[PDB]
Amino acid sequence: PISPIETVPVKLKPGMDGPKVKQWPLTEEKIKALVEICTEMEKEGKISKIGPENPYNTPVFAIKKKDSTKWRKLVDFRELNKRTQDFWEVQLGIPHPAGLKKKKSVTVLDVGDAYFSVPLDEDFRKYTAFTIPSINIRYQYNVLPQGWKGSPAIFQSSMTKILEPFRKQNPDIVIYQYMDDLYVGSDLEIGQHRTKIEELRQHLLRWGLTTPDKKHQKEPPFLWMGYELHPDKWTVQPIVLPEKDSWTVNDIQKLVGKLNWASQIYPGIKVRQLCKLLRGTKALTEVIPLTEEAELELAENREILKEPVHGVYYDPSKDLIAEIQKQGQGQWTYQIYQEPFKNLKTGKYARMRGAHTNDVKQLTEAVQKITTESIVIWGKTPKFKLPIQKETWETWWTEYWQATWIPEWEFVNTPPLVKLWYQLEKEPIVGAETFYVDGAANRETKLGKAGYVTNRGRQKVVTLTDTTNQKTELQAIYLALQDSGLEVNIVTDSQYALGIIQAQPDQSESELVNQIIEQLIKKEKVYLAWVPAHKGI
Amino acid sequence: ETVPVKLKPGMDGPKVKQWPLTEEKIKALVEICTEMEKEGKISKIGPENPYNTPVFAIKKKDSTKWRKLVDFRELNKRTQDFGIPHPAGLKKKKSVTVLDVGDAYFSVPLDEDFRKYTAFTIPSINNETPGIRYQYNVLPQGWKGSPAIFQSSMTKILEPFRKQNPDIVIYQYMDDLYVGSDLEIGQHRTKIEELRQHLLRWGLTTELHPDKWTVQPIVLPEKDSWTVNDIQKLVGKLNWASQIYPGIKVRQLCKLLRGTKALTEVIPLTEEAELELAENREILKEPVHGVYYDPSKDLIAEIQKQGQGQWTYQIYQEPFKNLKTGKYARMRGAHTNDVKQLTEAVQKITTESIVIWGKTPKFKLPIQKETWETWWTEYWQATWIPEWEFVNTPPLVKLWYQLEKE
Ligand SMILES: Cc1occc1C(=S)Nc1ccc(Cl)c(/C=N/OC(C)(C)C)c1
Repeated sequence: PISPIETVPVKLKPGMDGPKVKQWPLTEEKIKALVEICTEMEKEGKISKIGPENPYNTPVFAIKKKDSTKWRKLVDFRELNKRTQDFWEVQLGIPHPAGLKKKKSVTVLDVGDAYFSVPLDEDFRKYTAFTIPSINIRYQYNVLPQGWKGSPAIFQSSMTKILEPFRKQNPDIVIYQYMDDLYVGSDLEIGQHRTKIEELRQHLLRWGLTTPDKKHQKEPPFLWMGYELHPDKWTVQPIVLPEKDSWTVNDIQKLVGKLNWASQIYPGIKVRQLCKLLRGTKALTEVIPLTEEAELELAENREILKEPVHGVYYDPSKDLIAEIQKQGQGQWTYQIYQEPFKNLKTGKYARMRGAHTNDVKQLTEAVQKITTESIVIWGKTPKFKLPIQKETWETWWTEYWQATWIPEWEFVNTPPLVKLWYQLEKEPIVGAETFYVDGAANRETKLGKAGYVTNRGRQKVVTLTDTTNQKTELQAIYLALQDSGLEVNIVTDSQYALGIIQAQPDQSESELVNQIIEQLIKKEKVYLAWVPAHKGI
Repeated sequence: ETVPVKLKPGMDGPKVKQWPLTEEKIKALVEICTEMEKEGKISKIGPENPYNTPVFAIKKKDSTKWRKLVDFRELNKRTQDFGIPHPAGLKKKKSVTVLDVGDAYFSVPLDEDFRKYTAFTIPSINNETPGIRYQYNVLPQGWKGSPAIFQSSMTKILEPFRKQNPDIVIYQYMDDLYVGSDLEIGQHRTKIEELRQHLLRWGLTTELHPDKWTVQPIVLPEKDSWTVNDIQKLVGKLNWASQIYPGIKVRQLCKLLRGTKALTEVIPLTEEAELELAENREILKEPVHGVYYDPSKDLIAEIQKQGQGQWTYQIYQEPFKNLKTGKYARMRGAHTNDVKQLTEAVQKITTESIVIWGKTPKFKLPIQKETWETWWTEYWQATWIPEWEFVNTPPLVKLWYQLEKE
């Protein structure tokens, strides 16, 4: 049924005009069908016939369905959609299951053909013009057309107004619209709930919006993007993996994809060896021999994915707790819960080392990421239980060059704790040897020398083929570190070394830097000093 | 009657995404907005309007009442320009007082066709509810066109206090009014309260010290005996510093540094080196000659984390030709939060720029974007929002300004 609701004013992009595309010649049968089908909605007032005063046109084709072999129609608004103005974001994001509260009962009213219930802006209607051909019939839409850019947007806002009165009258009921489905939950006794639903149903019906009967509508458990929603709890569908004989590259990719999604809820899942099977793949359909290391892994994963996972919903009267763990270098797992072991959400992050970082800086980034998603879901930030001592944090952040912070948190002694691998001395070490290191390389020929000379008379130099200046400089520093004992003073003029002094990184992209890092850690005390170049020093 | 405002030719309205807000402030905004809607200041809008500007709520200093703040930076940048006067008086005043006259704007209607462009959205926790879309019908606070259009009325409103007190300076920069006088605190505070009443009377409602802000000299360390390391450190600084003061020389000291000696080795200064140093101390006793502010060029502010709660900054237009520089110690209370201190500092510095040049500086912040975006709003307490970018502090620039006097 059509409805008596205010149409939303819709216009085409600046300086653009309606569609004017060719109508495909169909069959005597397809034409027959569309003639019948169109005459149907024609009688319903959904569409109206138009004459030659309309120069626009959108292609219309026929398609047989799944349940009836009976024909349905399809209008290709691709072009029109290009020429239509933009509306504000349809849905600014989906509600995550961990941000929902428990409800005694939840029912979803499929307001299916509601797009065709909301009236289209009269003026715009002309652009919807289409044609039913003959072997050897013009119409236009008077209502929101399935497929048109503005339909979902306009339909949503319409549904929003229509529900405002019912919502006010019933502030103890929760409605959530998504597409053409209306989810409604509450904490009322089943009988009372059943009643309100009907009241709502009749409220929408008052606006021509037809809805399915109690006999016919949907019920829980619901499927919500990987989750299986229950009024009491949410559940993750035990992810099924296909055990097969012949594996193709493509197949491995898809597999690694599903596995990666899984790891968020199932820490332990590994794909390191499975990823290796991709190295040098010449075609997407080339078959790959599954290495036994990959067989043991793929197996160990099926076991993990055996045990399902069901969590709990959010209780506003309880505090939020977020706990974090470092599974490896640049790998962190976290779980947010209100009552211990009764998880709301879990996740993990892998951090591609990048230029140069340190574990504490990384922890900081996790905390930051978590804090952001928390605010989106619960509107508040968790109290943090972090595997790091208050002493360590204080020492690091108070000196680090960049502004950084971690909200109210508390140390949790869950090994392995993140700690400062090393700390450069603040002043020169008395007694220790002093290495004046230097390195230079011919930029063009990539030929260089790296070396040092100490206050104890020691010296060394090395010639390097296929090297760069930065490498040479660092190499100079590497050598000094290798040949020095537990305590060392090192002076360099390297601009890049200035970075290490300031950031004191414990991981980097450069394997060379990493070599230096390992060496710095091995030292008992290291004092690094910088001096301008081409001077006396 | 409304004045027709336009976007600069060719531009389109802002379509900036709203940042997630905490429950606490979403509620606060809902409340504030329902009320403003009743009063007819704003109106609900549909999807047919595609523009958007971020909003949020902050709590003023000494006021435990939430205040709605919008981010019009993008709109302002696209808003046409339009006699906008700035005096060099309050720069010299003994005391200045900032006044929030943002409320005034809500009385004045905003041109119908420009209204669409002021669309904003209140979000919902966990996206369980669609955003509540509104748009202004009156002049928006924090917008650049507002103080502009409200100019006339403003001048009239103030003229009486002006003519009866030409010994006082009043400067309007957006939502604020800077009132400065040399009159001792008694008369100043009392005269301010009087001015308030003067405004209150018309409907709308609402200490700093300019000549105490000095650019500090770079003091060099002094020891009884210098070590190879001390000299190296000193030389490094001077060498870099010569980019500002070309009269700085380092050769004589550099000479003492020739030879692979132990860093802890004590070295006596040659009389030639002693002079060179004494000469440098002299050049550093004053800021570089030749630095004149250019109104047609952007003002820039660089901040460096100094640790222990300290922060250093330099306002300039051309690198090394600093118009002003300074040191900032963390406010009592922020003993554990960097974002807190940084924002406070950002605000303090912006204020000064306003007082002096009546222009906000573009900030170069030593922080990761993510960290800033996530917590800046939590401590912001100004009607305006300056421009910023995130950078990596060069170690050298840091060691230098660490040397400022006290
Ligand atoms: C926002 C909401 O709409 C309808 C129910 C609810 C809430 S707060 N709780 C809740 C409790 C149990 C289930 Cl099964 C669902 C179903 N949610 O489905 C969506 C996410 C589509 C609302 C929702």
